[PDB]
Amino acid sequence: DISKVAWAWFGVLLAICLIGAFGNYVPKLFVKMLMFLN
Amino acid sequence: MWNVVGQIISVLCFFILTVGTLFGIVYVSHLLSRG
Amino acid sequence: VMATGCFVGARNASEPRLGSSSIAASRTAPAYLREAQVLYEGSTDGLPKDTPADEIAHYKAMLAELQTRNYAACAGCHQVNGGGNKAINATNFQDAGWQANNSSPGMVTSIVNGKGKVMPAYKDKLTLQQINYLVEYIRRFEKKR
Amino acid sequence: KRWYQKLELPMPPERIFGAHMMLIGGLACLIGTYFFASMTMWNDGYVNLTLRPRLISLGIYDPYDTEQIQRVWLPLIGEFSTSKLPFFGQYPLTMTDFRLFGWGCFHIGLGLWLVYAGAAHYYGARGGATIGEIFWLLPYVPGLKGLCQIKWFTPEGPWYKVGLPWGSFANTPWPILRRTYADALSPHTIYIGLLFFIWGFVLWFVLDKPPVPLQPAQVMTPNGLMPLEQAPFPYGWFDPYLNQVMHPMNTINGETTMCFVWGVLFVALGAYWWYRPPRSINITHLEDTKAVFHVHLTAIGYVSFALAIVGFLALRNHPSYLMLNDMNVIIYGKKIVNPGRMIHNMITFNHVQVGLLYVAAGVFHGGQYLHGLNISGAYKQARSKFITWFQNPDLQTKIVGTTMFVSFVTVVFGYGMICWNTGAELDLNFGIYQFRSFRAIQMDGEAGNIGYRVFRPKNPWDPTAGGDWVKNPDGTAKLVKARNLQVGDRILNEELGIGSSPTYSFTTIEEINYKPEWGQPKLYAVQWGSWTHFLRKVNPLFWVDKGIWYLQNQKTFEATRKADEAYLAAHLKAVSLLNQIDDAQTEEAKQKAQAELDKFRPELEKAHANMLEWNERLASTPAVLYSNLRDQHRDGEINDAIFFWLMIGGWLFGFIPLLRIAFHNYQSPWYRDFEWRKQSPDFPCIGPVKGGTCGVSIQDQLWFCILFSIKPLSAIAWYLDGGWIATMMARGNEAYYLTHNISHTGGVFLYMWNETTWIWTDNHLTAMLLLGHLIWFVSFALWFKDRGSRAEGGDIQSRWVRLMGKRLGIKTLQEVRFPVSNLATAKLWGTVFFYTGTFVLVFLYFADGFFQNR
Amino acid sequence: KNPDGTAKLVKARNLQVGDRILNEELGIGSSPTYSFTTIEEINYKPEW
Amino acid sequence: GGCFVGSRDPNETRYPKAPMPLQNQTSTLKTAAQNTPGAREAAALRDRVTPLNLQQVNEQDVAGNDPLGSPARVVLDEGEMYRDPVEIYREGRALFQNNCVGCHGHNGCGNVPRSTNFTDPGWQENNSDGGIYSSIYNGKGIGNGGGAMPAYYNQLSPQQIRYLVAYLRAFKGRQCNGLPTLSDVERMVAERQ
Amino acid sequence: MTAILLACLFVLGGYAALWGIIKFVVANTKDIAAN
Amino acid sequence: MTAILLACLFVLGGYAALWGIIKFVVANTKDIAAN
Ligand code: 2GO
Ligand code: CLA
Ligand SMILES: CC(C)CCCCCCCCCCCC(=O)OC[C@H](OC[C@H](C[N+](C)(C)C)C(=O)O)OC(=O)CCCCCCCCCCCC(C)C
Ligand SMILES: CNCCOP(=O)(O)O[C@H](COC(=O)CCCCCCCCCCCC(C)C)OC(=O)CCCCCCCCCCCC(C)C
Ligand SMILES: CNCCOP(=O)(O)O[C@H](COC(=O)CCCCCCCCCCCC(C)C)OC(=O)CCCCCCCCCCCC(C)C
Ligand SMILES: CNCCOP(=O)(O)O[C@H](COC(=O)CCCCCCCCCCCC(C)C)OC(=O)CCCCCCCCCCCC(C)C
Ligand SMILES: CC(C)CCCCCCCCCCCC(=O)OC[C@@H](OC(=O)CCCCCCCCCCCC(C)C)OP(=O)(O)OCCN
Ligand code: HEC
Ligand code: HEC
Ligand SMILES: [Ca+2]
Repeated sequence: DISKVAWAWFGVLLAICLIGAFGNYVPKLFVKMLMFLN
Repeated sequence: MWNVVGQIISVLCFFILTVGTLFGIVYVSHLLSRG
Repeated sequence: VMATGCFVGARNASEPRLGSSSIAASRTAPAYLREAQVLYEGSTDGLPKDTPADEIAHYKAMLAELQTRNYAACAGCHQVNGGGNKAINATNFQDAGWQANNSSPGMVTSIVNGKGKVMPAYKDKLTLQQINYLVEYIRRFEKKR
Repeated sequence: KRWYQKLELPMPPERIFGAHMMLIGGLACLIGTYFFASMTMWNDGYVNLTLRPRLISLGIYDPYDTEQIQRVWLPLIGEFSTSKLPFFGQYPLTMTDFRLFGWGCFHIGLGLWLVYAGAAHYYGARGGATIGEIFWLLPYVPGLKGLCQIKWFTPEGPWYKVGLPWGSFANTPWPILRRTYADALSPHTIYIGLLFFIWGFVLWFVLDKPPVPLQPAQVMTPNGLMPLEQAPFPYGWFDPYLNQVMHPMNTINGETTMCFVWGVLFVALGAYWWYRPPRSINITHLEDTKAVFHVHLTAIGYVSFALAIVGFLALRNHPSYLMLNDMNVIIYGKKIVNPGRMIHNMITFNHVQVGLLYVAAGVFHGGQYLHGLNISGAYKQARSKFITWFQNPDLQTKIVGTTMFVSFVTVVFGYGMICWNTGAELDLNFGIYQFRSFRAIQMDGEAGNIGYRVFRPKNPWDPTAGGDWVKNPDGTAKLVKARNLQVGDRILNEELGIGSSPTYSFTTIEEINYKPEWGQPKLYAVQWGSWTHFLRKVNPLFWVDKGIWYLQNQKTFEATRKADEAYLAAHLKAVSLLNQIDDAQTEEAKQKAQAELDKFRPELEKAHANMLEWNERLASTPAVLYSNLRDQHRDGEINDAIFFWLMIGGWLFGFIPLLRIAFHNYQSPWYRDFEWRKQSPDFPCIGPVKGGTCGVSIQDQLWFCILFSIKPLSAIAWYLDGGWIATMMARGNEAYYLTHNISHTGGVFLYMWNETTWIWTDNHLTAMLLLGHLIWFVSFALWFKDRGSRAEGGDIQSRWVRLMGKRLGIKTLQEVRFPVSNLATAKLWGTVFFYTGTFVLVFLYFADGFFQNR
Repeated sequence: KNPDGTAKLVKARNLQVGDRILNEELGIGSSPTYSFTTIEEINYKPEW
Repeated sequence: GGCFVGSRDPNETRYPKAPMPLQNQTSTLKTAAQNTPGAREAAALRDRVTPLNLQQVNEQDVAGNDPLGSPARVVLDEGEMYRDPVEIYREGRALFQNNCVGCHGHNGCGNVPRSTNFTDPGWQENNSDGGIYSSIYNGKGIGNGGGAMPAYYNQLSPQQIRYLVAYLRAFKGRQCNGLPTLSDVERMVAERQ
Repeated sequence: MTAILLACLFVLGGYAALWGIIKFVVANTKDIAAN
Repeated sequence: MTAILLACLFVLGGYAALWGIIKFVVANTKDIAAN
């Protein structure tokens, strides 16, 4: 029975999540965007 | 200078994700139990 | 459902020799100890005359590269057989008291870091997987008492 | 139920008076025995250790006293039959033993006399009392009934048996006596002034420590007669641990001059109140002892808290405790590491405990007086502003809700930062984020010539990046000397010899030529990773401490800064010259380069010596707030910032139930909405209606405050004792803490394990550990929603046992009924068990010794 | 003792049942509440 | 619990030692009893029993912060190290009883799983003194702060680790009843350290 | 003396701070009841 | 096999032993109501 307000919060937390993942797994498995490589 | 700014951004995101997640647990608790 | 498998990653191993899985080799005791003996001895000479041509020459290429980084072989401090040298204080791996009072995990960092004055550090010479193999070979030197 | 409710307020003045006097006499007797247990024939224990630094500062305990005595007051003093000074003539006694003996006997004689006199006021109140009711288990002895039926303390008797001839204070016609508690406020503080004078005269003339500015030019020491300013600590003013002359108000002669300063002030404020005693309408209801009891007990609690803070700072580095570290302190056969700081920490944490317990209890006793006003219909009539200011329920919900919010935000900030940096120190990969550790690599001196293989990116700033290993012109992987690292380089974790971070491969250089603001005087390449070192600055106390400190030390700070700047330039030019050497290619060009670093070596040496010595000086400047184990400046740490946020947030978490006691003892907004009213101050619930209602009463709110406060109280214990509170997993021996000159014993969880290595060395400490753990978890049997189960099952047990008794013939078993705790008495004993279980274990953390580096 | 008055050193082979040895001659610091170890059984070979 | 502790052993004097120096042992600034009735017996007695280097040490003096405290640079001079058995015993038993008993036992034969056992001859013969320093300084095994054998390079000084090294060689061939005594240290030192 | 005064004042300012906060909330929400 | 059989037999024996006690009590207290 979710609100728009809540959906939107959920989208915003999905973004942080994926932004984080991209930074963690993209340089490692492609050897590019080398500022986030570890 | 630039490390510091980068670190502040990660910490913000963590607070947005953990507090944000906790309140979603409450909302979800609320929808199940009632309204 | 959860572990759809389990995402633990791919295993780190040593160098690849064509036609013979290195990852597999790193869990098969008779393969890993053959590479440990090569490192330990600094030559391919004490390897079973049954060794294949490709194997015998891959080992040599491994040694030749390590010889350019001033790698010092384990035998001959510690000898080809253990139980080193009292002169140099080089550890005797045949001794049971030395073997009981070491864990294999603990032994690892003493090879990585070196140990007091003379036993050299191997962290910049060898990979942590090649140190694991050597800890396993040193285990087989033990004698009773 | 009522067994702990025997004596409830209001009481009459003579009965309170008399019991306080009797308790005072009783304490004086216990202290007298503690004086006997201080004598030098005994082992060190916790009781005699917590008094020895004070008895050293007083001159009564003398550490350098070796001679044995044989005649001192009267001709019978080596040793003799039936002791000669009973049970003590067995051992060699010194003069400090005799000084101790005498002060013991003096405290037992005064105490017994005060106990007698208190009893005279207490029982002569009631017109007397018979010997068998005073002592009460004296009529059980047979052939001594007649003895116990005499009447002592009678209003009538001959001089050695009077109590109160007039019956009460109110009836006795001495027209000096004040007649109301506000009028008595003036004599009570003149009286306390007089006590301050007594102490000052005892210190000046009995203990021989006159007041500043009248201290002697000369004082006797074990090495002869010396001048006050060179005589070491117990004798004179020279502090032999810090190597300084003490400030005059940091000696005991300072404390004797304050005896007179405070005594004059109390006498004059008491004479002022004699003439204009307090009279406000806002105060008049406070004559009822139930109401004042709240005020006084909560104030006293605050006083204890302030004793803890004041005593901790004032005495952290004082020679009375450090002197303990020089004696050869052995407890249950061990040998303690830094006993000075251990006993100092015990005394201050003792006081913090007492602080909490009395603020919480004082407020509960407050809520009892208000609840009774509500029961009796008088709350609505009350006239004092100190009640009526808070009568509005809409204001009460705004008070409670905004302190809940302020608590929420400070505790989320602190606990969230702890969680973050423990993630960072552990290198945890979450899929969406890789946490990264702090790592450092020295770039200067000899270390700066060790090489590594470097993966070096092409252009960090643009994506569709790429990198490559650093090579030679022929194509082999070249070794990069730590002096030549750059920001963005990656060095393999395995080649730095790091396991423990298996989810990634490289460490990244994030800053080069880094010099700690406060730490080692070295130059590093660093990975900052996720480690928030800037968080130390998110502390108002960092800035105040460092500002005052900079203002006081500004010239050596300026010369240090300038010596650092000169060394950095000289190191940078050395690295140029070393690089020209390494990249020569012509045996001539090599040789000439080598010639020029050789003639620049001296003066790199000089810039490094200069920098080292200025840094050593700067780090020897006196502390303001944050200190070393010496008494030198340290910069604030992440530890100190987290402590700061945790004190704000965690004391609000603990004290919110006290506000609820204050406002909602009778009706809260939940209650008012249903029209309910709390009928007593201690009911457990009213049952399952509306979901469940356990735990709303003011006695229960009292228990919640105490449990919740366990949390700020453990943060204080961990901080006092040298734990790191800013993460959970921190180890003392790691790169961040050694490069920044930080000593700690732990990391929240990691402290628990690490200190217990020390606890395990002591068999008496481990037996305490086992027991205190048994006490705590049994509290769960009493706090869980479980009491019906327990009563139902205890009924099954009763039945079985009575069956056995009928079958077996055992008359005493045939009517057995096991008692099962009802709900209120369970919550009380469960809280008692939970609290004593935890704080016997916290005692152990202090008692293993103090292990922070000095 | 000896005939000469000084403490005889008893060799472990000649320990008898009843004998007390000082804890601190054996190095034991963990029991500071009693002073001696008592020999309660000599020539003992563990069943297992 | 309180008061009825025992009588103190007459051999443990309380007569006071000199205070720990404020100056760092690693300072480049300026470098590194009476006749009263019983004061000479008490000083002579403190000189054997009361330890001088038991206290945690200044932070600039810890082995990781000392320029000559790394395993590669420390001086293990055998003449200074095995010079005085009183001293090895006075110091190493206090340090060992405090820091090392927890994991290695009250007998020093091993408590924590896989922990060392210092009485074992095979272990003694195959370790150098410099080797023993390395493992105290580095720790043993992989982990944060050392492994299951924790690192001491923040924590202890080079001089404190050296008393530990000499004390540990008194464990050789002892039985599993507590720690080496004063005469174990002395027989160890006579048989060439 | 300096550290003692600082600590004490920092605790006293902790209470004074809170009251001010609470006073701001009360004044700026006068005429909103909280039901 | 011998070890497996011994362990299983001991678990079933604990059950059987409890049954025998609990039935030595029932049989010899049959004239007395528990209460
Ligand atoms: C570590 C070695 C050893 C082992 C064998 C051990 C095990 C266990 C077990 C188990 C089966 O393994 C259990 C179940 C257990 C139980 C207990 N132990 Zn325990 N225990 C040991 C040793 C000890 C010791 C010495 C102590 C406890 C103490 C305690 C206590 C804990 C009492 C309690 O409830 O305490 C809450 C407080 C805690 C956890 C301390 C928090 C410290 C921290 C620095 C506070 C600051 C930061 C926080 C994140 C909070 C911030 C927000 C806030 C301020 C509002 C009970 C009996 C106890 C204690 O922590 O009391 C506060 C105590 O002193 N224990 N303990
Ligand atoms: C020390 C642990 C402890 C012990 C010994 C008990 C004992 C018991 N509980 Mg309690 N309980 C505990 C903790 C413990 N509990 C905890 C932690 C909780 C919360 C979950 C509970 C919650 C609880 C519930 C809800 C109920 C019980 C019940 C019971 C009884 C079970 C009936 C029975 O089978 O007799 C068999 C008896 C035993 C197996 C116990 C033998 C006794 C012990 C080990 C000796 C005790 C030593 C004591 C600590 C030392 C102090 C003595 C001092 C003088 C030396 C039993 C007497 C039931 C009951 O019937 O209530 C009457 C019940 O309904 N327990
Ligand atoms: C605080 C300590 C320092 C000890 C305090 C003094 C006593 C120490 C020694 C233990 C004393 C045990 C006495 C137990 C006893 O006899 O209880 C009887 C009792 O009451 C019933 C009648 C009185 N009606 C009820 C008639 C008025 C009576 O006997 O006086 O009880 C209770 O109801 C409480 C329960 C006591 C526990 C006894 C249970 C014993 C276990 C037996 C189980 C198994 C059977 C088969 C043996
Ligand atoms: C290993 N050694 C660590 C300490 O080293 P070192 O010597 O460098 O430094 C002082 C800190 O030690 C203290 O001095 C603690 C004493 C604890 C007893 C004292 C602990 C009591 C603390 C607070 C008590 C609150 C009570 C009264 C509610 O480091 C300080 O700066 C502490 C200053 C404390 C002030 C914080 C202000 C916060 C405001 C609180 C608001 C609360 C309310 C609104 C409800
Ligand atoms: C069986 N009768 C019912 C058990 O009543 P409950 O459920 O009420 O719960 C106890 C409560 O404690 C307290 O409310 C403190 C009171 C005393 C103050 C305590 C004061 C401290 C005492 C220590 C002082 C002495 C020392 C210092 C010497 O706690 C527990 O849950 C722990 C379990 C205790 C074990 C019970 C004993 C077994 C008896 C049953 C026999 C069954 C069969 C054979 C048929
Ligand atoms: C009857 N229905 C009506 C209401 O009942 P109601 O809840 O009032 O009643 C009782 C009694 O008040 C106590 O609570 C007595 C202890 C007070 C001083 C205490 C007096 C003796 C104990 C303490 C003193 C001992 C020392 C000082 C000698 O019912 C209970 O609490 C029954 C539970 C206790 C039964 C024993 C359970 C275990 C025994 C303790 C072991 C636990 C340990 C592991 C800690
Ligand atoms: C255990 C406990 C129960 C006992 C508590 C101990 C009490 C000790 C009292 C602490 C005494 C401190 C004075 C020593 C000192 O402050 O030293 C010199 C200080 O000079 C002064 O200002 C002298 C004036 C002191 C007049 C104040 C009286 C205090 C009142 C106590 C009230 C207690 C309550 C009611 C809780 O120097 P600076 O700050 O200038 O320099 C920095 C030092 N590096
Ligand atoms: C130049 C001599 C030398 C070479 C080459 C040498 N070692 Fe050592 N090693 C020593 C000496 C000396 C010690 C004794 C260390 C000490 O002081 O305790 C020792 C010690 C050891 C120990 C025991 C460590 C422990 O913790 O207890 C192991 C395992 C070991 N070496 C393995 C190796 C391996 C594997 C190699 C080759 C990869 C190797 N060594 C190469 C001389 C050498
Ligand atoms: C936390 C437990 C713990 C503490 C505390 C501890 N140790 Fe150990 N120690 C171990 C374990 C486990 C080993 C076995 C390491 C291995 O082989 O895995 C060990 C091994 C050693 C070794 C042998 C090292 C080698 O290479 O052969 C020495 C020497 C040592 N410890 C000395 C000490 C001394 C001295 C102290 C106190 C300073 C101390 N230990 C404290 C657990 C600990
Ligand atoms: Ca401690």
